[PDB]
Amino acid sequence: FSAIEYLPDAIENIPTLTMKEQALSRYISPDSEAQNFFNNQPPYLNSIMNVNRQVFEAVKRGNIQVSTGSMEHLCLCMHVKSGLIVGRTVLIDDKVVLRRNFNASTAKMITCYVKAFAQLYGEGSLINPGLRMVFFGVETEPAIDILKLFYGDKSLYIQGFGDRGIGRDKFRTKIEDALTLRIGCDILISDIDQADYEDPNEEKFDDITDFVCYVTELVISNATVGLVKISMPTYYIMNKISSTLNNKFSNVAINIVKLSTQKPYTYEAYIMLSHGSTLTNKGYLRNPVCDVYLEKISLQPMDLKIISTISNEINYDKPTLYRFVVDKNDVTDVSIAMHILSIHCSTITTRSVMVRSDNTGAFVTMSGIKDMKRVAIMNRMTDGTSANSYMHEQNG
Amino acid sequence: MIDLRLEEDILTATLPEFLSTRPKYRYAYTNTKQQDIRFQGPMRHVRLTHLYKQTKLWNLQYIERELAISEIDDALDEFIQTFSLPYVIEQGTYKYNMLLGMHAHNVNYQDDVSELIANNPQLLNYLDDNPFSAIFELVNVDLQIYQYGQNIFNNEAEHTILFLKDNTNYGVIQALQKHPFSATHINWHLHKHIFVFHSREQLLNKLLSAGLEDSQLYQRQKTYSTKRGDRPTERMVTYIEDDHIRRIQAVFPLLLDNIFDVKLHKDSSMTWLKSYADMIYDSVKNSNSTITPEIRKLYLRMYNQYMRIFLPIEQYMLYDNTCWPFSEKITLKINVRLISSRENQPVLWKTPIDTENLISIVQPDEPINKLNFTAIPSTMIRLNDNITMYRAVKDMFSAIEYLPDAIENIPTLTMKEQALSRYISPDSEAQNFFNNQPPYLNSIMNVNRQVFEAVKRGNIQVSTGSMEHLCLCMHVKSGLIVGRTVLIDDKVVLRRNFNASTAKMITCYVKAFAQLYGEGSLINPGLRMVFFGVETEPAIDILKLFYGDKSLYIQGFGDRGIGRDKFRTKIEDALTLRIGCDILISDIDQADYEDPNEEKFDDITDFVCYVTELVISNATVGLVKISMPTYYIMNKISSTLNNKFSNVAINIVKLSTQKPYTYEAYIMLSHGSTLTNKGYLRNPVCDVYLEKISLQPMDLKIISTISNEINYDKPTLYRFVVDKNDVTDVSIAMHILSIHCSTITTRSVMVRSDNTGAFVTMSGIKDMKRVAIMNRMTDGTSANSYMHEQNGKLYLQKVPYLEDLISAFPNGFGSTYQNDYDSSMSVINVNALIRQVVYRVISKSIPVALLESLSRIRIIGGRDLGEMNAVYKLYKTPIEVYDAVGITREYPHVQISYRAQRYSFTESIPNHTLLLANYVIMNDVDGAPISSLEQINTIKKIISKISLGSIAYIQVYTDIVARNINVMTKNDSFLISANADKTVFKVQVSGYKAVEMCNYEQLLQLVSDNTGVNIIKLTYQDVLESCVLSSGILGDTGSWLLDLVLASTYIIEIRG
Amino acid sequence: ERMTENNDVLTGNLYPSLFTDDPTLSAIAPTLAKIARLMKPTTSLTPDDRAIAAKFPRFKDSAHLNPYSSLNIGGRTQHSVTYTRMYDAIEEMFNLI
Repeated sequence: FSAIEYLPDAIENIPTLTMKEQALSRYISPDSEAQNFFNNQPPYLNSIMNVNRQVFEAVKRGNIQVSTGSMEHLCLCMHVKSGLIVGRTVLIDDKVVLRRNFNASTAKMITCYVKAFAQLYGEGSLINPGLRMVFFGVETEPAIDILKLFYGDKSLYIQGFGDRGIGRDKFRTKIEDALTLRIGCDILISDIDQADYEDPNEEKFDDITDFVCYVTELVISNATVGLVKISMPTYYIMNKISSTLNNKFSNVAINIVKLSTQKPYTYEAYIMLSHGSTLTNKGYLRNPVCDVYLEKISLQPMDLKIISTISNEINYDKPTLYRFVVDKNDVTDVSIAMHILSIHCSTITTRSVMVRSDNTGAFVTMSGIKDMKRVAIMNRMTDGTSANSYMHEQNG
Repeated sequence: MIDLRLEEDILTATLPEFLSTRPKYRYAYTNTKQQDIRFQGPMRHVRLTHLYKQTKLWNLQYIERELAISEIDDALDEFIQTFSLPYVIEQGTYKYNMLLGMHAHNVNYQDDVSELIANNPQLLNYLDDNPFSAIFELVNVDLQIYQYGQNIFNNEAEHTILFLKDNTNYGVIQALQKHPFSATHINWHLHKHIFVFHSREQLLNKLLSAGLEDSQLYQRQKTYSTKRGDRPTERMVTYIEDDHIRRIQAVFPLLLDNIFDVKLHKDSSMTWLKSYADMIYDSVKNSNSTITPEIRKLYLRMYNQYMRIFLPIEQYMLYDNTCWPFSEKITLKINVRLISSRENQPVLWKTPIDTENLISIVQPDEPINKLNFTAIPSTMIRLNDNITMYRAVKDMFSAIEYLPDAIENIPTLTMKEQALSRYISPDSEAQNFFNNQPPYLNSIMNVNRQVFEAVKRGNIQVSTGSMEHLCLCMHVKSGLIVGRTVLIDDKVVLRRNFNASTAKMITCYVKAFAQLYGEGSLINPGLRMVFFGVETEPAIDILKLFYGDKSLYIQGFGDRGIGRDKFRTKIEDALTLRIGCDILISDIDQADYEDPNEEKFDDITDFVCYVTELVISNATVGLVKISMPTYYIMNKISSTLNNKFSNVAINIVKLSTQKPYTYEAYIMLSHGSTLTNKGYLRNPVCDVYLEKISLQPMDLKIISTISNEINYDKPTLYRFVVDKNDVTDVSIAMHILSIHCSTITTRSVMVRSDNTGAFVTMSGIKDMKRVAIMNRMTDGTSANSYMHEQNGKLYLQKVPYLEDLISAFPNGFGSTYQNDYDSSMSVINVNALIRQVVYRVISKSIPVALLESLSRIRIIGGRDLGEMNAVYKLYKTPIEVYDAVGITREYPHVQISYRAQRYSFTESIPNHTLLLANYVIMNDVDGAPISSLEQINTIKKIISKISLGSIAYIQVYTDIVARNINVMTKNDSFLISANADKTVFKVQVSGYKAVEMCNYEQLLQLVSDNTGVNIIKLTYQDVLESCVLSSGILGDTGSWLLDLVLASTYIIEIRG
Repeated sequence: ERMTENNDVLTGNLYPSLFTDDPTLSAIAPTLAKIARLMKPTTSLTPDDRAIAAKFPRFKDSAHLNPYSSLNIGGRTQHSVTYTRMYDAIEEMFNLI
C-alpha cells in the first residue's frame, strides 16, 4: 500500500508548441522492444497471490489476528467470498468459497482507494461509518463486491460507471459517461488505460488529450479528492491541466503519485486532485516522472540461456545459467567440470542422489548463474612475465 | 491438444519414482455423469488395457453417484503396485525417453519393436540426443504409436502419431504423400514425427484448435512474452486438396490478430471461422468487393500453394532454417478487429449521437418500415417489479415535521365549503393507481430477509437496542438470544402478517420515543403505552419481544378482530382509557368514501376532534393519523386547543415508512410550550389534498414490434429475440431500436451444437430524451433526406451509424448468468422527478404565437443536455450550449453546438432568441457563496437584457416553507441548515455543498415591480402527468420529501 | 420401441449405439457396458509390409487385424492372453446369471 507523491516545480503553466511537438513526435514513435519485454515478462500478479494465500491459510489455521479494519482485513477480504466472521476479530470457519479474477486491476483500484482515503482525513481506521464513492474503471465487477464485503455496516453508496461488460475492453472514445454523474459524490477513482497506439496521428493525439482534460474537469467539479490514471504522461498534458486550473475554479492543486502496487517498469502515473490550497507554484517544468517517458530508446530484449555445454572461453555477457549432471563412477571429469564452471560462476549448488543400490547410477547435479564480476576478475589471471603461462588465446 | 509431448525426459536412475504417493491426478465431475480422471505429470501414456480388470480402478467407474475422494487415493495406491515398466541402470547418466517403454507396455508387447525391447531393454536408454537412431538402424520399419486421450476410461485412439525412418525432409514429404490424413508442426520435432488421423472431418477440429493456439502464441510473441519453450508457430500443413480445409487454412494466416477466448468461453468460434472462410469466395471470385484489390493475389497464393507457411513479419524472424523449406514473410493482414465478451454477465450498449456517416433504414424505395417481430418468454430472463426503497436500516425510520405558520385559528365557512366540495369530489384514477400499483411492503421484506440471513450466517452485530435489533425483531419469533449481542441459533420460527400497518405503528413508536427524551437507546427500563389501531395483534408481540426486561404495560384498544375492518363510527373506545398512560399512538384510516354527504363529513370531523381531545387530556406525547387532511380540520383543532388546556402545541409529520404518493399525514401533540403561532394557514401538506385532479393511469407496454415511426410517448419497453444465422436483420433491428432506446441489453445462448438455434436477445426502455434529440436529424438543405413523413405522422430514413456492431458476432453478446432480473417499472429519485416536472410545465408555459418565434436557443446548465425534453421545436431551430467542463464540439447533423465556458451571465441577447437556465445561478463562480441579495442582483442583471421578442426562464429556491421545519432527520439528498439559528437557510442538494436559498421578500418586491415578469408554481397536475407520460415512479431514498421539494422551488419567466 | 431386427447400419453415416467409447455409457447403465466392453477386440492394427514389397495390389499403407496374439515374445512363451480374455468373460457372465 505504500505510495509516493510529487509537487509542482515552476511558476508558469502554458502549453508551448515546443513541448507539444515533443510529445507528438514521441507519440508516433514506436516503443523499445526491451521495455515491452520488461513489463510483460511475468509475473507480478502471481506475487500478490502469494501473500494472499499466506494470510488466508494463516488465519484459517495460522495464528494471525485481524482487528476488523486493518490493512490485512482488506487483504484476506481479497480472494475470499462470504467467508468472514466479525467477533471484533476476523475468523473464518466455512463458506470459504474464494473469488477468482484478480486480473491486476483490482489491486490498483483498491490501493488507490486506500491512498485517497488515508489522504482524505485521519488514519483512525479503514472504515468510515458512512461514505460514498464511484468508479470509472473499464470493467469493475469485483471491486464493488470487494468493498461491499469489507464494510459490513454498509451505510454507503458505491457504484461504478462505464462497464460495457467486455473482458479485455480496449479504450475507445469512452465519452458517454459524464451526463451520468449527477450525484455529487465523495472520493472518485478512475482506471482507464487511455493508450491507443494504432496509427498514431495528431488527430487522435489531440482528441485523447481533450478526453483526459474532460475527465479532470469532471472529477474536480465533483467530489473533493480523487485520483486519475495518466498514461502519456508528458508534462505538456500536465501543463494543459494546470492551465485549465486557471479560469475555471480555484486555488485547487494537482499532484503526481506512484503506487507500490504499480508494476515496476511502466511509464504509468496517477494524478491526484484536491480542493485545498496551493503552495504558490501552479506549474510543472522539471519532474522525475515526466523525464522518463520522453525518451526514444531502442534496444534488444535479451534473455537467459539454460545452456549445458561449458567451454574454457571468456565469452563476456550472454548472460546465462549453467546446469547439468555428472556421475560418481570415476573422478577426473567432475573435478575439471567444477573448476571450469568456477571460472564462470561465483556460486555453485550441488545435489546428489543414489538409485542404483551401489555406486552405479550416481547422478550428481551442478547449477549456477554466470556473474559478470568473476569474469572481470579472472580476465587477468596473469602471474607471468608477459608470457602465455595463462594465455595464448586463439584468433579473436 | 496435439503433440503434448513436452520432452519430460525423466532420468533412468530415477525410474523407481514408481512408488510415488499416488501419482498426481485431476478429478472432475459434472452432469454428464462421467467419471473423468486426468493424469498429471509423466503418466499420460498409460492406458488401462484389458488387463487390470477387477482392480479397483475399473469397478469405480461404474459408481453412478458422485465419486468420493479417499476412494481415488487408496485405489490408485492399490493400482500403482501392479503397473510396471522395463528399464536397466548402468554406469553413467542416461535418459529413458519414457515413450517406447510406456508404449511397449501400453500395448502388451505385440508389435515387432516390442520384441526388440522385452528381449533386451538397454536400447531404451540413450545419451544426449537421438533416442531412435540405434533402433531405426536395427529394425528398418516405420514406427507407429497411438495417443489415447484424457479421461483414462477411454481406449479408442482418437489419432496416431508416426515416426519416420529418415529424419531428413525428403522422407517427411514422402511419407506424408501416402497416409491419407496427415499433418505436422514446424518445430524441429517435425523431422521426427508426422501425424495420422482417422477420418476426413477429424482433421478440421484439430486444425482449428491448433489455429486458435497459434493466435494465442502470436499474441504472446508480439510483446516478447514467450514462455520457456519453443515452436515458433502452431499451425499445420497438409496435402488434402479439400476445398473446405484449404479454404480454412488459407484464410487463417490473415486473422492472426484477435483473441479467441480459447476454451474459457468456447463457442460458435470454430463455426464462425468456417463461415467467414466461406464468405470470401463471394468476394475473391466476384468483383465488387473489399478485396482492395491485391488481397486477391495474396489470398489466391495462400489458397493455391499448400506448401509454404505464411508467417507475419514478426514470426519469420524466429523460424530460422530447420523445417519446411517453404515459407514467406506474409503481411497486409485483413482488418477485422472483433471484441470478446466477458464472463456470462451481459453486455450494454451506449448508442451514440456523434458520427460522420449514416446507414439506411428500409430499402431506398419506400416509406414506413414495420419489423413485425417475435417476443421472448418469461421462463427466460424474468421481470422484477420490486422497487428498492431502502438502503441501510436507518432509512426505515427517518421523519419530517412542520410547524404552524399563522397567528389565527378560526374555522371559516370558506375553508369549510372548500373541504366539503373536495370531499364529495371523486379522486383521480391515476392517483389511485400510483399508491396501489405495488410493491412497497415487499421492499421492507427484502431488508428484513437481508438482516436476518446476515445475522444467522452473516457478520452482522446488534448491540441489543439498535434500530437493527428492532428490525430483525420483526418477522422473527422467539429466536433471539441476548449475550449483550444478539445471536440466533434455533427456534427460528418467523412471523407472518406484516400487512403494512406494523411498520407504520413501529415507526411511530420509534419517532415518539426519540422525541420524548434523549436518544441513549431504544430501551427504557420501564414504560407504558397504548394503541388505537383497528387491528393490532402483532405490534404488541413485537414490542414484548423487543424489550426482554419487561417492566412495562402495553395494551391496544379497539380491536374487534376483523381482518380488513373498515372504520365505522369507532366510538366505544374513550370510557376505556381510565389509565393515565404514557406515549399513545393511533392508526385509524378514517376515510369513508361512500356517499360523501355533509352529515358524515361533520360527524367524522367531530370524531377526529374527539380523538385529539382524548390524547391530549392523557399522556404527554403521542401521534395520530390524519387522512383528510385539509387545514380546516387543523384550524378546528388549533381552535379547540384554546379554551381547553394550555399552551400545548401541534405539529405535522411525515414518515419515511409512509407510502410515497399518499395524502396521509400524522399529527403530533406535545404538552410543551408554544412558539407564539397557534395557527395554520400556509403549509405544504395541506396544499396537496386540496386539488380536484383528473387523469389517466397510463402504464407500460411490453410490445415487441419495432416501427420506424416517431410515436412520441406511450411509454413502453421493447423486448425480443433474433437469430445469428444471417446478419442483415439483426443490424437493422438494433439500429431501429437505437432510435428509440438510449440503452440496449443483449444476451446470447447456444443450444444447437453449432450456429443453428442462436437465440440472441434485445431489451430496452424507450426514453423521451432520445426521441427529442432525434426528432430533428436534419443534415439537409430543407429537403427530405431524412424525412418525407406520410400523412400526420413522422417517419425517418437514415440513422446515426452504430460504431461496433458488425465486429461482435462470434463473441460479445453475454451469456445470461443466474437471474438477470431485468425490470419493467423503474425507480427515479425525487430530484430527477422535479427536473422532469420543470422540463414539463416549462415546455407548457411557452406562449401561443411565440412558437414561430425563431431562432437562437441558448442554453446554460448543460452537462448531458438533459433539458432537451423541454423543447419540441427542434424542427428549424439551432441550439448553442454554454456550460462547464466538457469537450467543446460542433454537431453538424443536428444543429447542436457545444461550447464550454462560464458564460458570466452577462452578454448580449440578440433579437428573437430564448434563454433557459436551471439551478445555474445557485452556485459559486469560484468557491465563495452567493447571498440572496447577490442572487436577486444577478436577476436584475438579466432583467435589463430583454431583447424585443425573446423570453427567458430561471429556477430559484424560495425558502417560503423552510422557516417552519425545526425538525430534520439527517437526510443524504436534501438537507437544510439555519445560520445564527435564524438568518437564512442553506440547503445541500444530493451530494453538493450547501447553497444559499433566496429569501422570499426580495422576489415578492421584484415580481411586484417587474411589469412583465411572472412566477409559476408547481402542482400535482404537473408531477402526475410527467410520471405517467414517462416511465418510473419514485422511491430512491426520498419519496417522503416529495411535497417539500414540490413546494420549495419556483420558476421565474422574463418576457418584458 | 421394438428396435428393428435388420438395418442398413454399417454403410453410411448411421452408427449403432451401445458400442461407443463414451464412459458415460458405463456410468448411466452398468450391466450393459459390462457386456459391450467384453466384445471389443483390442489387439492391434499391424500393417503388412511383406504384402506390398512384392508389388501385390494393396491400398498404400493398408493394414489388417490379426484376431489373436503371439506365443513367442522374445522366446519365452507367456500364457496366450486370449485364454484370459475368454476366461474372465465366462466368469463374469456366469456371475451375472
